[PDB]
Amino acid sequence: GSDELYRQSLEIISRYLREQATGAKDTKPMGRSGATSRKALETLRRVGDGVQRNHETAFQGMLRKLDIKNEDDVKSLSRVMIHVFSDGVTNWGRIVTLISFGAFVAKHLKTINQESCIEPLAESITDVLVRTKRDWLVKQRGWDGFVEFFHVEDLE
Amino acid sequence: QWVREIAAGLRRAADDVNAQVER
Ligand SMILES: [Zn+2]
Ligand SMILES: [Zn+2]
Ligand SMILES: [Zn+2]
Ligand SMILES: [Zn+2]
Repeated sequence: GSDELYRQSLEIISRYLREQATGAKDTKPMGRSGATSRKALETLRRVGDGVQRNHETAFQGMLRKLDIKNEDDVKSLSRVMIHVFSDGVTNWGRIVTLISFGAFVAKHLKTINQESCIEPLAESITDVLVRTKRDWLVKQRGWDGFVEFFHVEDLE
Repeated sequence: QWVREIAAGLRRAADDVNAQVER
């Protein structure tokens, strides 16, 4: 059919959010463009987890403002993501931060209700990221650029 | 305004991430 970037993006983001909220790995290895997707998810695990560790108290403050002012967290999160990019600056650091915060929201939703699904949150994040930054993502080689940007090439 | 305040904090976090990469 069509739109491999959207599919691939949604699979990487859905699984990361699903792992974080539940604490379990999907197993279910690969499918379609697995090698890039496998390395992107592992990069997202390393960086995503680190961002949430390093800015945990800040995320709690954002979460509180998110809950109090408006009803739906997924709709509200979309407003935030658009505003984040409203200055016209786009880079992988911002993209990974938004995904990391989405994972934070996903945990929060599973705590207030254990049966909540993560798909609406993930597809909404993927919607913002793919639609609004389609050509930019393509220019960075999609998730291959994401992997490399966050890949440390010399430990020394 | 709540949207700006949240976006501002994410931008600061993202800038932190970018500074880490090229160090
Ligand atoms: Zn909430
Ligand atoms: Zn590399
Ligand atoms: Zn603003
Ligand atoms: Zn940081």
